[PDB]
Amino acid sequence: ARGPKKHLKRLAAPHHWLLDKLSGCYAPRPSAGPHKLRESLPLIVFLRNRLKYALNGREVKAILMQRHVKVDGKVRTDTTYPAGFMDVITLDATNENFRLVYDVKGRFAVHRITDEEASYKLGKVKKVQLGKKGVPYVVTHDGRTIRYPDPNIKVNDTVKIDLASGKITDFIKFDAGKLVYVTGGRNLGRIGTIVHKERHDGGFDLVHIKDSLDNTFVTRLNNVFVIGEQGKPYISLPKGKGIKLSIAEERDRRRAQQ
Amino acid sequence: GISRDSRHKRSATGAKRAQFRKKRKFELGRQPANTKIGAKRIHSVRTRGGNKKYRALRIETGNFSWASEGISKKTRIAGVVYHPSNNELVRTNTLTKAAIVQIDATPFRQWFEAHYGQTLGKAERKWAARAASAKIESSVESQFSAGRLYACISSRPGQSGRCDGYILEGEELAFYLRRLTAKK
Amino acid sequence: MKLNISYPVNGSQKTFEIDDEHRIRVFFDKRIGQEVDGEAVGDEFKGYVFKISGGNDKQGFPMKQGVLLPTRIKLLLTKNVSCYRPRRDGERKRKSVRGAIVGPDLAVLALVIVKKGEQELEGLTDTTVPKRLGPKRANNIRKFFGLSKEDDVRDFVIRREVTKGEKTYTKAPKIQRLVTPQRLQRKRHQRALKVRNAQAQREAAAEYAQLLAKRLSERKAEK
Amino acid sequence: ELTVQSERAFQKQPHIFNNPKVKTSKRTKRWYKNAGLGFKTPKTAIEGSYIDKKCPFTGLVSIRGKILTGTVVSTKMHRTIVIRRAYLHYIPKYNRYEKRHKNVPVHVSPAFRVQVGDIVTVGQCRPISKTVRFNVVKVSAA
RNA sequence: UCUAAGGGUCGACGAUCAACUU
RNA sequence: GAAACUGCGAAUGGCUCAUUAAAUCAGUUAUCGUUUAUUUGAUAGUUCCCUACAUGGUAUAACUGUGGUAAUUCUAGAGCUAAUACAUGCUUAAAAUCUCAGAUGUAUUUAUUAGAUAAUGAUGAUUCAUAAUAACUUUUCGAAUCGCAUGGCCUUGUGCUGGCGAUGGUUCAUUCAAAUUUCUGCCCUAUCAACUUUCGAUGGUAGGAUAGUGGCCUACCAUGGUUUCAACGGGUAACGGGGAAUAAGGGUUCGAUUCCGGAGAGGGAGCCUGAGAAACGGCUACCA
Ligand SMILES: [Mg+2]
Ligand SMILES: [Mg+2]
Ligand SMILES: [Mg+2]
Ligand SMILES: [Mg+2]
Ligand SMILES: [Mg+2]
Ligand SMILES: [Mg+2]
Ligand SMILES: [Mg+2]
Ligand SMILES: [Mg+2]
Ligand SMILES: [Mg+2]
Ligand SMILES: [Mg+2]
Ligand SMILES: [Mg+2]
Ligand SMILES: [Mg+2]
Ligand SMILES: [Mg+2]
Repeated sequence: ARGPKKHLKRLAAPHHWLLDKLSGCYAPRPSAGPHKLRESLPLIVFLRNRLKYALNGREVKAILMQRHVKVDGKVRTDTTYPAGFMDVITLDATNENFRLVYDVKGRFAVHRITDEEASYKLGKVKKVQLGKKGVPYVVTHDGRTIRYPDPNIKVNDTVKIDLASGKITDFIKFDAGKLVYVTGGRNLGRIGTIVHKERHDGGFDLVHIKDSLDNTFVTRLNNVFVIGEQGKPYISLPKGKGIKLSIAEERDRRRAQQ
Repeated sequence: GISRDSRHKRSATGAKRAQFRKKRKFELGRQPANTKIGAKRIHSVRTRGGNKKYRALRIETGNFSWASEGISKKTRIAGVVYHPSNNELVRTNTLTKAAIVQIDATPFRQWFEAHYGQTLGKAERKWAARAASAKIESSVESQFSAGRLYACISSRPGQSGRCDGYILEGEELAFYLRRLTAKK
Repeated sequence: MKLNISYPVNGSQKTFEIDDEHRIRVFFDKRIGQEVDGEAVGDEFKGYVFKISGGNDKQGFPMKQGVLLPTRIKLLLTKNVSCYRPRRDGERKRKSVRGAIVGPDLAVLALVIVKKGEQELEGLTDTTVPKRLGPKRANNIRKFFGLSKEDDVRDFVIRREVTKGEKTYTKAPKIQRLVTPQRLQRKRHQRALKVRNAQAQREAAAEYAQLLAKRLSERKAEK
Repeated sequence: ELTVQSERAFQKQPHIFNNPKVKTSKRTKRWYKNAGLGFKTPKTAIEGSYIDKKCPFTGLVSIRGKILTGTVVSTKMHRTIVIRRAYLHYIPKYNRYEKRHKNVPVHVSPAFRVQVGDIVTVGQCRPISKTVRFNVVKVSAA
C-alpha cells in the first residue's frame, strides 16, 4: 500500500501486551529492531503497563531520555524499541534487572533477576553461515551475528551471550532430554524437556516436549528455545516454571488462599 | 509505461480479465538498449531500491575469456555474425547476450606467443615447461590467420553495460560454424 | 520601457526610463550578450557597452536564456533552471516564459555594464555598495587577503560592530575547514580505531585457526 | 534426444565446461542433481543428452513447495503436460460431497516418458511459464 | 537492400541443378 | 534564535466503496524467484603515476540592492557568503602467494576452479554460503563531518598519544516491509455451449525488460489451453473477510460502515523525486 505502515491500531496489537480496549485508537507500533513486531514488547508497554512506573507515553519518554532504561547493556531511549524474549532490561536508578520471559499464559512476565545473571543472556541460533572472507558466523533469535563461533554450534542450538563484549561463553546443543522454552504457538510459555524430533523433510520440524508433570505436547521447531538441561536452566525461570495448570487446578490454587 | 503485470494477458481459460489497479510502478518495463558497436556510450538507469543499471549503447570493447587456458583478455568486437533469436540483430549489428560476434584476437595471439612461443597466428624454460599440451584446436587456431575469433556474448549489455563473452570452442564452435556456413 | 542597469564592479544598480522608440530600437533583435552601445541607445551614455542580460515583458514574464524567440512560450521547467523554483523535491511545472530575443514586448530590460567609455553615470561609480559578507572558509580568507598557507588566519577575519545598546560587540564569522587540534584528534581517533579493529580481527582469526587445528588433530587422533 | 541440438542456439548446461584441451573420459561432462524429498534421479537424467534448463534434475529449477499427485490428461505440448486432479468438495448444508477437478499444467523432463493416464507426482517450482508452476518428479506409469 | 518458406536429379547426410509464388 | 541551504518526513494517517466474480479476499504455502529507507548486530591497515597541521568554486541559497506583471507559495538582473550540499583528493603494519619489479581490499561483469567422502560448512534439494584463477568497469565504497570531556607520556612543542558520544558509510545478517506465489473455497443466470488463438491464446528455444520469476515483451517454432465437475458470456441496487440479525437441530438473510486485506482520490493515461507512489492536500497532458 505505497509503503510501510507506521500506525498500529488497537485491537490489531499483539494480545499478550494486555492493552486496554478503550484507552485510544492506537497501540505502540514496535519500531524495527532485534526480535519482531508481534513477538516483541515495546519499552513503553513494559514501563507503563507492566511496571506502572510511568502513567503515560509522556512519562515513558521522560524516563527514557534521562538514560535510565537499558536493554542488553545499551541505553535504548526509543519509546517503542522492540524488546523481546531473553532481553535484559536493567534500571540503574532503582537498580533492578528484568529478563523478558514468557509466563505460562503466554504474556511477557515481570521477572526480576540478579546482576550476576543480567550480565549475560541466551540466544537461539537462527542460522550458521560463512560470511565474507570465509569467516563463519551465527545469527541468533534477537538479530545478533557472532563471528568465529564454535564449529559444533548448529542451527536450533542455544548460545550464552556475554552481553558486555557480545561473545559466546557456552552453547547448549539441541537434542532429546534438554530443557526448552516454548516461544510461540498454543503452548507459548511452557517449559519442558525434548522427547523426540520429527523431521518432515521439506515441511516443518516437529518436537515433542514433556513437562515436569509428565504432560506431553507437540510444537514446531520454530518456537522451541533450548534453555539448558533437565532441571538446570541456564536462566532463572519465572514464578510458575511453565507448568500449564488446567483451569480447574488454577481455580483450586486461587481459592487455596482463604 | 511498459507493464509486466498479468492482469492483462488474458487467463489460461481464455477469459478477458476486467481491469482494476491502474498500472503499478513495481511492475514497469523499459525500452531495450539495442546496443550497437563503437564509440562507447553508457547511460545509467535508476532502478528499484535506488540501484543502478547500465544501458550500454554503442559498445566498443569487451572482456572475452578463452576459457581453455583462463586468459580473459580485453578485445575489440568487430561485428555480429549470428544471433539465435533474431536475424535482425545480426543485420543491425546489435550487441546482446548469446549473440555470436567476432573479436580482434590480437590480445589472445599476443598472450599465446608470450605464453608458449608457438607461432599461433604468424625465465627461458617456462615455454619448455608449457609442454606439448599447447595445441589449442584446428578450428580455433585457423581463425588467427584472419585475426578474428568467434565468440559468444555472455553478459547482458542492456543490463550491466558490459559486452563480455567467451571464445567459441569444441562442439559449440562446431555448431555455430555449421549454422554460419549454412546461412552464409 | 525601463532599463535595470547594473555595474558589477564595486556594486551599483539603477533603473532608467527610456520612452523613445527612436533611441530604443538598438536593443531589438539582440538576444543575450551583444555589443549594444550606450552612445547607440541614449545621449546620457557615451562609450558604454551593455551586456544585455534578461528582462521582463508586459504581464511580468521573465526572459529565458536560450528560447531564441521574440514571443513567450510554456516550458516544462525543472530544478536547476531559471524562472522556476521547485516547491517539492522532483517537482516540475509548465510555466510560460518569454524568449531571449528582445523586442517591443519587453516592459523592462536588464543590462550589465561591461566597459566604461566616458563620464560616469549617477548610479555607476559615485554610489558603490560594499560586499555584505567577508569570506568564511579559512582558505577562502587566505586567498582573499593574499597571505600564504602557513600564516595562521584566525585574527583578521572581517568583523562588524553592532551598536544597539552602546556595547558595540564585534561579530566575526565561525570560519570553516580550520586546522584545529579537535579535528586532528578526530583523525587520530579514526586511524587508531581502524588499526585496533584490524588487529582484533587478526587475533580472532588466529584464535579460530588454532581452534580448528586442535579439533582437526583431535579427529585424526580419534580415527 | 533425436538430434538434441535442434534449436537456433547451442543447447548446453550453463557453466558446465567440457575442456577440449584435456582428453577426458566421458567427453560429454553432464551436470545432474538429487532433487530431494526422496525423489530418485532417473537414469535417463543421469546419462541423457537433453539440456532442459527447466528439468528438476539437470536444469536450474528446484522443488520446494507443494507435492501433488495427478492423472495425465494431455501430452500435446512440448515438455509440458496437463494433469487432472480429482477431489471431493464438501457441501455442509447437505452433509455430502461433490466431484471436482482442477487442471494443472506441469513441465515434464525428457528424463520421464509420459502418456495419457500415467499417474504422476509433481513438485512445486518457480514459475517457468505463464501457467506452469510444477515439475514432474516421479512418473509411476500405471 | 535484404530475410524466410515452398523443389528436381544423383550418390538421416552430401553433391549438383533450377523456376516462380508467398 | 527568524530566514534560508542541508537531512528526514510528506508513500503513515484519515476518507470512501466506484470498479472488481478465480479478480479481491480467507485460511495455507513459496522465494533454491526478488527489492527492502529505517532499526538492531556484525563488518572496511590494501586508495599513489609534490595539500593532508585538511582541496576547490567549477556556487549558491538565505541576505543587500534594482525591478516586471491586475493577479499565483510567479519570479528576473546584479553584489556576497557556509556545508554531513556539490565536486575532488593523501596519510594507517608486517608477512605470504603468484607473474615477469609489479599485483593481490571492496564493489561491478564475464569465464574457469574448489566447494569432497559407504569400507573441506549448510540444505530434503542447488551452479548455495564462501573461497580461488584471469581479466573487466561513462569507477562503487573504503569519513577532508559534528558535540562534550579533557587526559597520559614527554625531546616542554603547531610535540606524540588518548576517552565518551553524534552523524555518515561498503557488505552480510536482522527488523519494518514489499512484489510475486502453492492449494482449496465466491451470489444469480443456458432466452450464455462452446470459448481463447492474425492483434499472445497454450507451450519450447533464445533474447530483451524487470528488483527478480513468468508470453511480461520480441524473434523463430509447435498447435496448443478452458469447458455440462458449467468454461466463455451476461447480471449484481457485489469491495472480500473477521462478523450481524434470526435462530430446537439444520439453516435463511445481511455484512457501504470501529479490525485485517484490496482499490480510488471527477474520468483516463503518463511521469519526477524517492527505499518505498504510477502519489493526486505531487507534477504533465487530454476530457468534463
Ligand atoms: Mg493509508
Ligand atoms: Mg555463487
Ligand atoms: Mg527467458
Ligand atoms: Mg457481500
Ligand atoms: Mg459497487
Ligand atoms: Mg464490509
Ligand atoms: Mg454502494
Ligand atoms: Mg479499511
Ligand atoms: Mg493510490
Ligand atoms: Mg467528488
Ligand atoms: Mg494519480
Ligand atoms: Mg483533498
Ligand atoms: Mg493523500
